[PDB]
Amino acid sequence: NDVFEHAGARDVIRREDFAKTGATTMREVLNRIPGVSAPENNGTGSHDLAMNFGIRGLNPRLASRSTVLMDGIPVPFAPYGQPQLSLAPVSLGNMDAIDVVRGGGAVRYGPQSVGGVVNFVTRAIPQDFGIEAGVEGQLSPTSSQNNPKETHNLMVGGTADNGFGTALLYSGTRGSDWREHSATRIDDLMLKSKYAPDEVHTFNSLLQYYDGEADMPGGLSRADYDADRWQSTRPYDRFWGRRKLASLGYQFQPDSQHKFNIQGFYTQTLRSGYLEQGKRITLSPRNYWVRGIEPRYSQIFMIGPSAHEVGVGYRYLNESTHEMRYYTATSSGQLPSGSSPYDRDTRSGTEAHAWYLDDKIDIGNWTITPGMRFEHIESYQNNAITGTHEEVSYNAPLPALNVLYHLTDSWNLYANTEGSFGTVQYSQIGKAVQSGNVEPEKARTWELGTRYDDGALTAEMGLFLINFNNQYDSNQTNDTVTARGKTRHTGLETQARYDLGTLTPTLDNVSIYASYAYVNAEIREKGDTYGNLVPFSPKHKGTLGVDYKPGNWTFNLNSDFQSSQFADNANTVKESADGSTGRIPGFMLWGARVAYDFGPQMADLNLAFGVKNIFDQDYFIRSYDDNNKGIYAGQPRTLYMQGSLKF
Ligand SMILES: CCCCCCCCCCCC[N+](C)(C)[O-]
Ligand SMILES: CCCCCCCCCCCC[N+](C)(C)[O-]
Ligand SMILES: CCCCCCCCCCCC[N+](C)(C)[O-]
Ligand SMILES: CCCCCCCCCCCC[N+](C)(C)[O-]
Ligand SMILES: CCCCCCCCCCCC[N+](C)(C)[O-]
Ligand SMILES: CCCCCCCCCCCC[N+](C)(C)[O-]
Ligand SMILES: CCCCCCCCCCCC[N+](C)(C)[O-]
Ligand SMILES: CCCCCCCCCCCC[N+](C)(C)[O-]
Ligand SMILES: CCCCCCCCCCCC[N+](C)(C)[O-]
Ligand SMILES: CCCCCCCCCCCC[N+](C)(C)[O-]
Ligand SMILES: CCCCCCCCCCCC[N+](C)(C)[O-]
Ligand SMILES: CCCCCCCCCCCC[N+](C)(C)[O-]
Ligand SMILES: CCCCCCCCCCCC[N+](C)(C)[O-]
Ligand SMILES: CCCCCCCCCCCC[N+](C)(C)[O-]
Ligand SMILES: CCCCCCCCCCCC[N+](C)(C)[O-]
Ligand SMILES: CCCCCCCCCCCC[N+](C)(C)[O-]
Ligand SMILES: [Fe+3]
Ligand SMILES: [Fe+3]
Repeated sequence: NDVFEHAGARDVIRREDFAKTGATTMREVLNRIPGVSAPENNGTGSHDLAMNFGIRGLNPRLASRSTVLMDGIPVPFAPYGQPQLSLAPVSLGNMDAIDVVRGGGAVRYGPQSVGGVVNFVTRAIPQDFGIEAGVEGQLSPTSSQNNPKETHNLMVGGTADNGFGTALLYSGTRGSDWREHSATRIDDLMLKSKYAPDEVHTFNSLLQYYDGEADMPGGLSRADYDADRWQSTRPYDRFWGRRKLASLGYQFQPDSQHKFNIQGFYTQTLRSGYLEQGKRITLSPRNYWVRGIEPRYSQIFMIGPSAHEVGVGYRYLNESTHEMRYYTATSSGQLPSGSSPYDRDTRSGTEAHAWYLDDKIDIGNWTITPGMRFEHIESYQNNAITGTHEEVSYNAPLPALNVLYHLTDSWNLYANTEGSFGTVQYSQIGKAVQSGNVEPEKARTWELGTRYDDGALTAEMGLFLINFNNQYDSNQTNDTVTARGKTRHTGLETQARYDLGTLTPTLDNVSIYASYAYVNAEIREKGDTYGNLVPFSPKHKGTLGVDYKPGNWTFNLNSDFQSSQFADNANTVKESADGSTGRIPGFMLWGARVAYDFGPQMADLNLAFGVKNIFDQDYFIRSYDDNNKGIYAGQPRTLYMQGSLKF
């Protein structure tokens, strides 16, 4: 119930709720959260290794405006210098839950906090041995792509009587989606451990080996799209990479009033691939190394008629990179490789020191949590070809305050203001932008909401306001930084679920639920785009649906819907011939599912068949600045089957 007690916008979706929609990816689960926009694979991330998602209208491309973690470990192969998840070493099949925090935690978590912190919770180590396995297969009947897409997960673990536990988590993907040239292969292997010799000392560890490769469909011009919206006109495009992670943690807790925690992690990441760029085809190998140590201490003490849970923490993180780009002439058939001309050879790095200190105070029905995070960051960029060495160092004080008032025994009110900031990225240390120089990005967020729950009606609603000093794009075609200027994000986020049986035995076990968010993301920067709408930001988005669980059966019906959106800061309504620019329409989709549980006992065998986009409703999205810009056919009627086994 921590979320119910959270002084800010927050939503956690637990594993038992993934399957409801036949969600096989992270994106498909995040999309169902109010205020979260996780678009279909497109642009640089036109495949399943990357992750595209943004909240409250923040650029959703490569989830670069959010602090995304896994069990507290930074997922980005470069948390400060390049937050972009062209490669996302995470998998839905290994998580117990997905915790999204849009407001209320920009103190303990940073740095790219402006767009909420998303924490993926890894499956727990079996209390006393256990096995679980699942698999889904999808087919796109109307698509020309006949290769199916199957994903699978495996969990083998247990805990010895000596307090030692270890779980083997394995998630894998294979197949192609509804687009031609999208064959994928992902293998997510993790070794998780925990050793609690007694009840004061406890150790944990995480070892991961992620390896993947996927063909990228790419966008289509309008002519091609109309001709055959399934095809791919980007034959050379392909992405791949592997991540090796190691994390060791320790916890000392002598009593219920004192807790000390320290964690150290290390990640080595490699992500590259081929890509048609202009008249050249390129191979871009990029390697990253991350090291960080993070001790933190909390103490609970009572001063009079109030309890004070003071929290203090530090974090040292060090990252280094190395990126190169080999090339050939697209004119030739030849695909680039080692021992070909290269035109980019850089090595960047960052060393960050982050300090945070907060104090949760419970006084009567209140719970005030003043907080403070401060970060001193120093990054560099050594260009081996030009020979230049550029360095930057800045500080980021980030005050914050969270108040929560318990209206009643099952209804809260909240308000908060956190500070967030996006570091200056490597890809922009140069600083080639019309507004003078590039970054850092400072932003202040204000929220106000209420959360309600009573075992029959669970609902929530909240308002938000975010001011950003600036925001920079990418434009991969000409290697330049697209400014935009100050932007403001204001809106409302809400959702609810209700047990209709509470109204009549006729609808016993029938539950309805809806989620909605109004988002107004505007560009306040004085100029030519002043007043325009931030790109890829639907003013209206949400879901609705009804679950019916009679006996061992489970019937699900659901809908997704959203309004139109723009593709460029210029807010061009008229589509271009290459289909990269223009207005993107809204749409409403419908999906359904039927599932049965043979003897919940026995072997917890679960079976299920369903459909996505039942009415084969047509729609699309555009990639504006990426090298494979163009129209991307949205997902058409898709059939799928699921299987679950628990021992
Ligand atoms: C790799 C998984 C193979 C699954 C075999 C099942 C075929 C997928 C078709 C799902 C059936 C959907 N439904 C409701 C329309 O019948
Ligand atoms: C317990 C089953 C878990 C399967 C472990 C799968 C191996 C992961 C290693 C990736 C190697 C991929 N490959 C084909 C490129 O060699
Ligand atoms: C290859 C052996 C790994 C040795 C690297 C040295 C680790 C020193 C880092 C301290 C880790 C502290 N702790 C408990 C937070 O994990
Ligand atoms: C007894 C309290 C001391 C524990 C405080 C935790 C250590 C954090 C201090 C690290 C100092 C880092 N550095 C290089 C930036 O000075
Ligand atoms: C127990 C807290 C551990 C904090 C240790 C603080 C690390 C600061 C080390 C600065 C030296 C960095 N380096 C790699 C460039 O040598
Ligand atoms: C031994 C710990 C005492 C060191 C003070 C660090 C607490 C973290 C507070 C962050 C605010 C830092 N400051 C000075 C820039 O305001
Ligand atoms: C039986 C005594 C209960 C104590 C009631 C004390 C109320 C103090 C009001 C706290 C208001 C805090 N603030 C800044 C958020 O408005
Ligand atoms: C209203 C309660 C005060 C909360 C303490 C947090 C500091 C808020 C000050 C940030 C103002 C930022 N700015 C430039 C946008 O005006
Ligand atoms: C039935 C008794 C009515 C009690 C109303 C008292 C609630 C005080 C309202 C201030 C709470 C503000 N907020 C958003 C920070 O929680
Ligand atoms: C009484 C504190 C409750 C928090 C509600 C305060 C919202 C004030 C929002 C105005 C922020 C304006 N701005 C641009 C200067 O940041
Ligand atoms: C069906 C239960 C009726 C309970 C009567 C209590 C009314 C509480 C008001 C609901 C709170 C709604 N919400 C989302 C706006 O916070
Ligand atoms: C003048 C611009 C004002 C914009 C009005 C947009 C707010 C629409 C939000 C309605 C929320 C409805 N509800 C109950 C479903 O949450
Ligand atoms: C007394 C038994 C009659 C039950 C009343 C059935 C109405 C519940 C609605 C069925 C849910 C259908 N589905 C697949 C769309 O979720
Ligand atoms: C006046 C407020 C605007 C309300 C529009 C609400 C969003 C409904 C979702 C858009 C679905 C559009 N359509 C026809 C393509 O399905
Ligand atoms: C249109 C697809 C329908 C397939 C539904 C798949 C669920 C497996 C069938 C469960 C039958 C259970 N049993 C024992 C009650 O007959
Ligand atoms: C090296 C790749 C081999 C991966 C095999 C992974 C095992 C997952 C199998 C899921 C079994 C699902 N179920 C219920 C249908 O039996
Ligand atoms: Fe890129
Ligand atoms: Fe790039």
